[PDB]
Amino acid sequence: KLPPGWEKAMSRSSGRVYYFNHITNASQWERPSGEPARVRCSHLLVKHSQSRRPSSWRQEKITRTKEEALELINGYIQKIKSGEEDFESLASQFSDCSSAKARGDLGAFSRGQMQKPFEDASFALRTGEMSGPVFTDSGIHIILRTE
Ligand SMILES: CC(=O)c1cc[nH]n1
Ligand SMILES: CC(=O)c1cc[nH]n1
Ligand SMILES: CC(=O)c1cc[nH]n1
Ligand SMILES: CC(=O)c1cc[nH]n1
Repeated sequence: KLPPGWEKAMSRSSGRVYYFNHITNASQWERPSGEPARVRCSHLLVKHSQSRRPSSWRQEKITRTKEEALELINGYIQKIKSGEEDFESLASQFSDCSSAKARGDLGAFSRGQMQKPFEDASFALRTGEMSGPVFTDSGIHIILRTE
């Protein structure tokens, strides 16, 4: 029917169908468009107190809770989707991963190299698509597939 991971869902507030991807946590009103050995992705990471390494170039000690990190991620998604900001601009300014200095680019990778949730979300994205929140041992990510 739909591309991998995508399902129809019902909007509580509106009563209209929407589309949800349980691999990427993407959601959208529009029916999705239309696997490679490698993908290239950029990401924005928000760390929290339980991150594998709760420290970053932004903050020597990261003290926010997981719930606070998810709210930050949700806010960044809203700003990107509204057109207020672009993905890589927010990654350069606010990502807790050292890749922030390269607009969040992680380069190209195959299956079997990244943390599995990150990998699975990345390979279910099409070029130009963004994930919803992706949870790993590093923290909470949003992912942009660039190639
Ligand atoms: C160990 C734990 O609760 C957690 C939640 C996210 N990352 N780690
Ligand atoms: C799973 C996780 O990190 C989280 C934080 C808030 N809700 N869920
Ligand atoms: C460039 C950018 O912000 C974006 C978000 C989704 N796809 N691209
Ligand atoms: C393995 C690695 O560096 C990774 C996984 C998700 N993000 N970064």
